[PDB]
Amino acid sequence: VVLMGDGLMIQEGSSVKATGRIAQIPVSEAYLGRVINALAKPIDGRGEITASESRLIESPAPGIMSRRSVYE
Amino acid sequence: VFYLHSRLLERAAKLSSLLGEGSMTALPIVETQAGDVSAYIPTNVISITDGQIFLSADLFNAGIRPAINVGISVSRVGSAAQIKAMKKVAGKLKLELAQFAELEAFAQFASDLDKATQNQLARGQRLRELLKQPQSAPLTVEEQV
Amino acid sequence: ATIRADEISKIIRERIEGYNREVKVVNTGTVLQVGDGIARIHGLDEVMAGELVEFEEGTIGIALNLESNNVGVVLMGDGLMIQEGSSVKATGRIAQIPVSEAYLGRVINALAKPIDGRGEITASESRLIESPAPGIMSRRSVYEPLQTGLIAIDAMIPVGRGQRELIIGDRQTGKTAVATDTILNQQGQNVICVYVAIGQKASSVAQVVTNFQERGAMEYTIVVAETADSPATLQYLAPYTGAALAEYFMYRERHTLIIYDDLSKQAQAYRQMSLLLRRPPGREAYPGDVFYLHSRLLERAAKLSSLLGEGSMTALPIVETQAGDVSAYIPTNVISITDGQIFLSADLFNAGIRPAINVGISVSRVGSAAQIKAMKKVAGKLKLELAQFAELEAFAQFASDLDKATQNQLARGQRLRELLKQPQSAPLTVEEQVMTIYTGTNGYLDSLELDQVRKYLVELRTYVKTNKPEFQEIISSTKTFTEEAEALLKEAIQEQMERFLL
Amino acid sequence: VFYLHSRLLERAAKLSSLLGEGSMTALPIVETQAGDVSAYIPTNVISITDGQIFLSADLFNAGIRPAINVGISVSRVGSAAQIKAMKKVAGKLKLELAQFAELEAFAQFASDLDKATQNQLARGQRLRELLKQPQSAPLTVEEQV
Amino acid sequence: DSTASRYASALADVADVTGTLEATNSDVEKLIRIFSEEPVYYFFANPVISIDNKRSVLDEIITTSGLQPHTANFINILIDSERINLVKEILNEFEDVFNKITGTEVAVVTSVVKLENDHLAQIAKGVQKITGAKNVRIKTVIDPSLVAGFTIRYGNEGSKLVDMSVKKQLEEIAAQLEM
Amino acid sequence: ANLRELRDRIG
Amino acid sequence: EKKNLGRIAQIIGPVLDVAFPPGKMPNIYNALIVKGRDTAGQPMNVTCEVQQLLGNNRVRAVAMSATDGLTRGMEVIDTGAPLSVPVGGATLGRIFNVLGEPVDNLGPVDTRTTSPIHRSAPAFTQLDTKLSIFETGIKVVDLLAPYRRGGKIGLFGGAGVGKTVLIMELINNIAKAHGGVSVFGGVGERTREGNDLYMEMKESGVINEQNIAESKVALVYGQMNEPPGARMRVGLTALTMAEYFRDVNEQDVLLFIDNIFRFVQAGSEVSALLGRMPSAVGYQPTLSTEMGSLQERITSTKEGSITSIQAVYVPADDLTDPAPATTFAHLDATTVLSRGLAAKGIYPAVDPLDSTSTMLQPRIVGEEHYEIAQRVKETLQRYKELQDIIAILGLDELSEEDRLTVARARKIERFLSQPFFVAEVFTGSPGKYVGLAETIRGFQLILSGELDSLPEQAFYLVGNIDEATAKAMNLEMESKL
Amino acid sequence: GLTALTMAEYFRDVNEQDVLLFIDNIFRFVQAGSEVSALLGRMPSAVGYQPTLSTEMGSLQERITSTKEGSITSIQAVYVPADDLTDPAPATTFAHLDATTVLSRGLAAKGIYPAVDPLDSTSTM
Amino acid sequence: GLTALTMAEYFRDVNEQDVLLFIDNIFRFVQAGSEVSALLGRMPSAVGYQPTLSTEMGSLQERITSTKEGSITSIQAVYVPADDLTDPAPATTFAHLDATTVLSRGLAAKGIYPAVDPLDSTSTMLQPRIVGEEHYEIAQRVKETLQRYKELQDIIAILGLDELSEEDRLTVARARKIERFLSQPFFVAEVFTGSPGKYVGLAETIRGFQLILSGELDSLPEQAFYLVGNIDEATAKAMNLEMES
Ligand SMILES: Nc1ncnc2c1ncn2[C@@H]1O[C@H](COP(=O)(O)OP(=O)(O)OP(=O)(O)O)[C@@H](O)[C@H]1O
Ligand SMILES: Nc1ncnc2c1ncn2[C@@H]1O[C@H](COP(=O)(O)OP(=O)(O)O)[C@@H](O)[C@H]1O
Repeated sequence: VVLMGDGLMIQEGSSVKATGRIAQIPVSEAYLGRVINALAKPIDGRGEITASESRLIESPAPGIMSRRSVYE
Repeated sequence: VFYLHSRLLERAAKLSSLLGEGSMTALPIVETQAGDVSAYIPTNVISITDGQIFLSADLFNAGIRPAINVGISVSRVGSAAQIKAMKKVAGKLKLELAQFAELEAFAQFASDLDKATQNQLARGQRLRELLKQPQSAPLTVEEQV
Repeated sequence: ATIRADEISKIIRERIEGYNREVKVVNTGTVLQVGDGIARIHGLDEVMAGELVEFEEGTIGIALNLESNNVGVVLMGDGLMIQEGSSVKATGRIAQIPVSEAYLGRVINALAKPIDGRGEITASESRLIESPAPGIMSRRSVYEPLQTGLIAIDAMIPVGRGQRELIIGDRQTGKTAVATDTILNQQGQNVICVYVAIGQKASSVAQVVTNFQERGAMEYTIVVAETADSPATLQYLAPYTGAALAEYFMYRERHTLIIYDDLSKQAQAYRQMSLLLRRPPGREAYPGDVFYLHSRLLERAAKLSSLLGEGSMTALPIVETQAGDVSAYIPTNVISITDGQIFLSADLFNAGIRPAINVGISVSRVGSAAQIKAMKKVAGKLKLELAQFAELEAFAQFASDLDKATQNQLARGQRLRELLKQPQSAPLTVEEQVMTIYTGTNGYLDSLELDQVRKYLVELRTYVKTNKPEFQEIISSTKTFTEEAEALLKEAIQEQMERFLL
Repeated sequence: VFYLHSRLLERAAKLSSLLGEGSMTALPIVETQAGDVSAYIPTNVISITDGQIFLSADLFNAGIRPAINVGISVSRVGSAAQIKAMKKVAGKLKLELAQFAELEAFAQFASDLDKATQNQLARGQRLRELLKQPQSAPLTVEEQV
Repeated sequence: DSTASRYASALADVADVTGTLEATNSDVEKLIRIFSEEPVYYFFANPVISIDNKRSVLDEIITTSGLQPHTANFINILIDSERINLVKEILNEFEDVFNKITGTEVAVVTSVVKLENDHLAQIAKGVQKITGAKNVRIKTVIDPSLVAGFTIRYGNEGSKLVDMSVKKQLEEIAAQLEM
Repeated sequence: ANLRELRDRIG
Repeated sequence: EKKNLGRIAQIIGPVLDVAFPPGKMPNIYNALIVKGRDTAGQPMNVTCEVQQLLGNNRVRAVAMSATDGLTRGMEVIDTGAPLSVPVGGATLGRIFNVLGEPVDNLGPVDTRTTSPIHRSAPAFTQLDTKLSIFETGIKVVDLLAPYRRGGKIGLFGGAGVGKTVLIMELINNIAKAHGGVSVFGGVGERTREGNDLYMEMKESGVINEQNIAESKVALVYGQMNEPPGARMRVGLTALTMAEYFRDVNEQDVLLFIDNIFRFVQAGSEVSALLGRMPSAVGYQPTLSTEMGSLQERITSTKEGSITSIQAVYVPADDLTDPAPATTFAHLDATTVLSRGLAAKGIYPAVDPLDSTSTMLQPRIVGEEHYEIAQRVKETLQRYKELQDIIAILGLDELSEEDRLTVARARKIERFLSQPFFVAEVFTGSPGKYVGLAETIRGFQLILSGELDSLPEQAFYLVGNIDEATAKAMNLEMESKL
Repeated sequence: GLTALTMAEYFRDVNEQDVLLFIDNIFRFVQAGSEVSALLGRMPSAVGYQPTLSTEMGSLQERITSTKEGSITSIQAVYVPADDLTDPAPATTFAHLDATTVLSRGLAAKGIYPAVDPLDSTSTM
Repeated sequence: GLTALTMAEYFRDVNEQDVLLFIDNIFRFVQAGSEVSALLGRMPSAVGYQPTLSTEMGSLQERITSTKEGSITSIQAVYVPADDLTDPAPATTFAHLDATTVLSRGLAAKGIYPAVDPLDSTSTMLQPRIVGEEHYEIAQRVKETLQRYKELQDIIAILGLDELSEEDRLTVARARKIERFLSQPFFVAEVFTGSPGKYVGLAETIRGFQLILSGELDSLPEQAFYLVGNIDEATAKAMNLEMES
């Protein structure tokens, strides 16, 4: 596994518990005016983003039929 | 790593007007070293992306900011990404800038040239002067038209 | 290194079942870990290195790496239907091909198996693929010509029988027109030609074989053809089977010729094979053994001494360069192996000078020993005048000493350039070559028209072949340019000049 | 290999007045392959040693013997390693010699010359002739002065 | 896999093909402590020691401990091909493949105190139903590191797990941190 | 930094 | 093909390791579907291809789809065959991925015929040894850089020149002139460019959307969003769809590939993932064999002929790099597309001098065709050399032979234009098909002094030199009026 | 480097005064990591450095920061190996510096000491 | 190589004779050592050579010496791969040799045979105490004019000879005369050229180059110097050229 942090206190014998989730972020229109890190959490220290929906970090691209021609 | 960059850049789409007409414009930035565009990651992202907007330290130190290299930058969408007002002046601007790029070598011998050639050279070196901009002062589309 | 390939569970179970016993698996080996151009075999305790092994699908192998518990064989084809755990059988025979006098006129797929569609080939099995080359006492200095049928080659780069002459150039610059020209020119002589196509597209092999059949050259030619869709092992091994087939005729007092088309493609196959076997590569990722790969193949082209029947094998290997890069790795390897090269040049080929020999950078280290008396006597002046043209056309755009140089370059050089150019698949006999060099380099073809030189020369050629049968007799009898042939040719070319002025 | 050469060279020191003022002076010799200072071991050692002395082959063939390539060779101790006479007479000498070498390079493709330019070039050429030696023919300190 | 896996599975297969699975389990649990106690393990290691001077004392250990002959053949082959340095790993990995072949899933129940065994046989029933294991060899440890009750690790090593001694108050902390 | 040298020479 | 069920043993990126029963495991180049599980709550299968047998009942595969959300122990189904794609007239006017699934959302395609994508080439006996000339109906391509039937052609034009219009004209012309069909294979196709191409093919009449299976093209798309396994094998899928149309139907098929450099690029990616040692400039060690096993099935048998028109990208603009150098060992001809000619309106923008062909030889095209093509090349080259002098002196201060050369060259350069059937939809001109015979008969007349008293704007944007004389008479009526 | 940086961290944070942190060759702080990295069992990166070059450089360079309670002005010397500015060790520092001052050898070879390249050494102030 | 060296060493030691040891391509010794060392299970050096390359060269080359009994004058060909003089095998041979002779592909393709590069071919015996002062000074001046020529070669490549000064063009003309006079016909290459080989002694070479550099022979063609020896023959060939015209 790759650590999303510093593996300093890892023990060589400690138990890793899988969560069954794949890298989501909470997402809502309350992110406008905010700065965040790669977990969609504030680093500007202005509170917390109340986000009710959720989206996977690695989500597939729009296919051929869900696209248009670029004109705008 | 090509799969890495392509899986990410291919998410930038213009939806299909039944999924909602919304879009996402990706503007990735890639740093070349010594202008080695034949490096691995720059060739990957160039093969993946639609167009490229090359910058030059020679043009940057030579005064022209933003130091866009127009002759080597491409846009595979093309004029379909402009309004109808922009195309009319854009065609003439492109032709005159191409003629200046052609005659750039003749600048040291501008005195011993035809009057049409001197006109194309002067028009080029004062069309280069309106492509200069200061940082954080973006022109609206009417101002640039 | 803590893991092996023989450590699968069935082998260890059969070891645990009975530890001490007598009879091992003598000829029964079970394949395991079929890889990428290799297959590892547990078993084959008494197999030899170099031994052919046979798989259940029918694929042939070669025992290369004989480790302690498993032997690693190299697949001589696509090892696709090799079921894991299937049996392998040794043959007791080091790698061989059946050789015979009945291979002439057939097309081969590097395994002495025809891809011709005309049935099998009867033979008496001999001639190991990796035969040893002749020694020092075995061979003899080269002394007789192998006429290629090209005026430029036969005049300035003479090739003898028993000489390794390289054909180095860019892609689509000749080398196959040259190779097939040399093969088709062998109609009257008793020369057993062999054409090896190592990495050519199968359409080009088709073109070459249909040209051979059309012009009548398959009554003495074998074709060993490996196409571009073949395994790297077969492309690697095709020139060795070509050399073995030619050596069968060589050691029976017959003169042979062999052309390895694209030895750079064989080196590329060897590179693929070594890299898939994880060997440490040198410069340009080549295995380092690539010099040995080419040298043990080309060292078989010899000229055996009188005690060994006076056989011979001439080798015309072909090497492609990337934008004329003579100073690359594989070109310099083959140059350091062979006895001289023939440089074809993309500028002269594309510019129209169609046999595009870059004469100033091509040698042959036999020379006068290869050429006959007539061609020596006539072509000395030719190579001198062409030498002068070689610096004139380069350095002088118009001239220095503009009056004598116009009498020098326009008379000699620019007409000798049209004299040397020669169409696709049209060889010339040595009498026509001597005659054409004489009519040009003595000073007689110094007042023609630059597009009428070719027509004049072809018509004079047919004229002397039709109205002067005694010139051909006196050149085919002694191979020496006597004064009688000289004088009769002079009056014959005056006759033909006054005939063609009209 | 950097550590290999560094712990070998750093022994060459100058002991303090409490340790006896003993000193070991090191003169390593690194050989370059066809003017490849960009090779690994040359550029490892150049950053370890105090100065360097570059002996060119082009100067050596041109007859400038010893073939010191002054301009790319330095001494990181400087004139502190010189008697006061040599500090007095040869203090500004290397910088002016590099400036002369540049001036004589730039004067090749200049048609007409000044008088003070020509005097500077003449003095620089006089020095370039002075700085030659035969081997095993050493000049003392006062001869050098 | 590994060398331990590929040798342990081989021994378990040659124990299945001629049914001695209880005899070979007794044999491997004897050999585990016979090859523990590092003097003897070092002696069959230490490659300077000759294979004949190894094989002599090894056949002696065969005769005294009365082992099955095919397990003795396995140890002879481990002396032959130099994989005797991993005999500890092979012998410790033999148990997992023995439980795979014999349909058993071994599932610890780490609780604080000794259980009254009716609910322990209930846990046995649950772990054998949920995995398809024929006869689970449940084990427990008296470990007071828990808070209240029990928990069971089953599956391959300890891969699956349900935890009810402390996970309640752990979720309470997860509620109170609120992040 | 030899490839930038050759690139600038070609330029 | 049966209950040969595998279990995943390793998942390291898009490269899997599968474990199998001890006697039954697939061959190399064999499809196997991973009966996987989506986290959302539905099952979804992943197709892989065996690349290597690893030993104790274990193979190593390469996934055609993504491997995220896959656990070790998923059921892997051996299939006993290579990747099988649908073939026939059912694959016409539709878009396919590397697995032969439709991705155009028109519905399902009936797998009534499925051929494997891994197949040996035609035999040396079944090959055709004739040197035929593929006739495209485009004047410049037919005259100056002839095409071969059964050969490969490299497109070297950059972005923005008339490339897509050119391949659509080639499709329409091989459908209307001969009875042939076309198969487009997009190796590394950008998704928005794929959608634009499909829309323009619907609009230009190539893909008859009002009635599918009347169409003239089959689209196979291996996109950049896809793993390196799909992007490598999509060319083989396209070649199999084309080989069915050759073999069973006996047509003259036209196999369009996008950048064959991205084929090589995906190959080098999968070799780096499988861990093999790199070749010279970092390419896969099986570079020449990987390329040849593709290019050798583009041939001409006794039945039909596949002609491929492959776009070629040269990395770092050099032709000695291994991917251009090994691609050029298979190219029979070459067309370069000119930015300058596209600017000055000489569509089709093919450069006449920089486009080469090995078909342009007397033995193959006739001494007449060869000599007239060489004379046109000499005329255009002389004009290109003389443009600077005409800029300095002028046409008057030249000589008479040079002046007639310049005028004939302007007329020839404008005669190399053509109105296209598929470019008509925005240009309006009805679009012309010009065979080679009318091309050489028109250039003979424009080169010898039979048609010199005509305007330069009379030969521009016509075909069939009689139309040039007719438009000249109309342009003169414009003056008389 | 981490020791000296810790000594400067204390003077910035606890004593709240403007610290001036001079560092000699921070190319050596990366070179020592690349020396030990092979023995640490890590597989080698591009031209010969450790795979963790950017993160190892970034940790130290990000600890150097004016923190709105005290400031640290840090002047760092970066040895560029073989005068190759596109080498990974200087290339990963260019992103962490504010005002980069590139020194030329073509000016030192003339005596334009301080041989600060005027067209290469840029600044964000 | 080792068995030939052993045969020569027996004559050096016991018979106390002055031995010659002509070895052709001591590079292939290194190359075969690399070929077996790949299969011997060793990590390779820089360009895929064996890690024991320097020692494999030194254990052979340090036995070829001149002891008090005899002397082994060994002349060895050293192939460079792909014309790469910086390659590990020639670059390790350079340290063992004490009189090198580097051949140029350019000089070979220009017909200047032998193709010895005059400026890269060095020796440790070009010292005034060993070869006298006259030989040393003439070799120094020849190398100086050839070095000046090699310097201005690129300027006269783009522009041409027409832009040099008078002394620089005189230097060019004398350097072309020198590089033509350095070629020679060989006895063993009488099959390649004809015009049989000339043995040119030492004093004749010194006098010929003294005459070229002195200014006497500045008014005669360069082609009189090409493929001759003993500059009296260059004078005779210039006379023959201006007579036959
Ligand atoms: N002497 C010649 N006269 C006329 N045409 C020639 C001659 N030599 C070659 N050609 C033509 O040039 C083309 C290329 O020639 P050739 O087949 O000899 O090269 P090649 O070996 O195919 O090059 P490569 O295989 O390396 O690409 C052929 O199609 C042939 O028709
Ligand atoms: N024969 C033609 N007649 C008129 N216009 C053309 C012709 N060919 C190309 N064009 C114009 O030139 C442009 C070329 O674009 P296109 O070739 O589609 O770009 P790409 O090569 O990126 O697909 C098109 O917009 C088209 O309108």
